[PDB]
Amino acid sequence: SWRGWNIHPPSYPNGKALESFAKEVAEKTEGRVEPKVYHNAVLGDQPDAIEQTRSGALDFANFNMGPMGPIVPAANVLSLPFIFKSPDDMYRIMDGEIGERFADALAEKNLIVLSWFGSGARSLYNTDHPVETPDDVEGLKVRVMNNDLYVQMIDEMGGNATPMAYGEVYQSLKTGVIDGAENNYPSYESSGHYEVANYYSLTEHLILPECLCVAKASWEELSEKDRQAIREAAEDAAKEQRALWEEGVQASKQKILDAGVKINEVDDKSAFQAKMQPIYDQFVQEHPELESLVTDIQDAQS
Ligand SMILES: O=C(O)[C@H]1O[C@@H](O)[C@H](O)[C@@H](O)[C@@H]1O
Repeated sequence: SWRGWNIHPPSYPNGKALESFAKEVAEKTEGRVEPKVYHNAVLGDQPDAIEQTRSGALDFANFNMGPMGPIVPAANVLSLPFIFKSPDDMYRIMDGEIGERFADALAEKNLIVLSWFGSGARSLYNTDHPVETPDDVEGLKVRVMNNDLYVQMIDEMGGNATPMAYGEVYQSLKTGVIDGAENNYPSYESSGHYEVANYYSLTEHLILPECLCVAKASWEELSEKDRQAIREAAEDAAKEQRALWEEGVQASKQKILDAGVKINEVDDKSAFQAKMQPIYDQFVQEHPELESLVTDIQDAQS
């Protein structure tokens, strides 16, 4: 018996892929390993679940790499704004040697990465006006996930930020406690945020991988043959997740458009990116040992 964690609903692309993984694992191990996925963060918010998985209280999970940054230093590289040019670049990079360096870093903190899920690009949405240039972010209080890099990101754009659990964002928008947040289409849609924050502006400022990972303790207990089988199941599940993801993005977009959401491309994404320089400079000064990881990712997209 394995318990697994997903923050999203069962029908979200990630949810479907995880159920496929769970089935394939049970089938390939002849019932020796029987994973059960707990969706909707039933077993805790993301930071607490990461903790429970490191200690082996939870057996597997789909984590966004953003919240992984405060736990695994190398993972913070993935939260540098605009580090990836597109999700396709991110997939190519994460499926190759650079992705292995991230897996190595997570393993040191007791998480065994089996495959990488996509989460598109995250963009700003708010209740007040289209964002066309960085100066339009002035005056907006924007929710971010709990990584200091995201507060720095919003601050450099011109606004102000506040870290908050995903589950709380909807009501916080409804009550006016925050003016906006940022995410991909499927989250913006499935969470209901689009019902309150009607302006979605395509900053596409973060392209965050997500892992499908196992507690090191749970991993080590297995036979060698079952590890090989579960690794295969995870790879198949990620392939499925990425296919479901593309469809899901288009379906979510059409739904929010039909609902009257105002979507705008920004004037010039490079103007937002240029403002991020101090973030990169400070990062590589703090972490000289991670500088070559930053430059290797940048260089791999020329
Ligand atoms: O903004 C957030 O908290 C959420 O964003 C979504 O894109 C991620 O898939 C989910 O893991 C995060 O919890």
